[PDB]
Amino acid sequence: VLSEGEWQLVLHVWAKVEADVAGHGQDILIRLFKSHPETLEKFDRFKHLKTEAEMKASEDLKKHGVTVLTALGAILKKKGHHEAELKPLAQSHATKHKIPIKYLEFISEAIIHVLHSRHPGDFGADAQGAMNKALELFRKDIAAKYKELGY
Repeated sequence: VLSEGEWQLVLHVWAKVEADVAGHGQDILIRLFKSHPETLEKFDRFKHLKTEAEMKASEDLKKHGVTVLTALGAILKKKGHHEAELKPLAQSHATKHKIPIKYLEFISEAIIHVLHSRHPGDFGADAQGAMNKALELFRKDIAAKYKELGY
């Protein structure tokens, strides 16, 4: 459970992200796909991309990055009260897309890295720790739903 102070740090940097959702989504997905190529293979839409330049030139990738970060921002703004948001997400990611929990850890790392690069003054160690806690809480709650579903 995050304290109110920790949530404030999370949502303060997130409000900076929402000034350029699409650019953040690109940076995050590209970092993820380069650092963990097994994640790219899960996307029929994107697995044809073979270079960073190709990834940066893909409008469809940019569109999906907006979808991902919009869903994540809606989760974070619930400050842990996100049960309704996680239900369809866990269902599709466990049973249709077949995404291991570990891959959620990978994208969490990419998120933290991009936020540190783009917002250093609002992403010192205090905010890094709080964002890590928020993304861990998300993963914990998704993992419990995965376990229910046998995945």
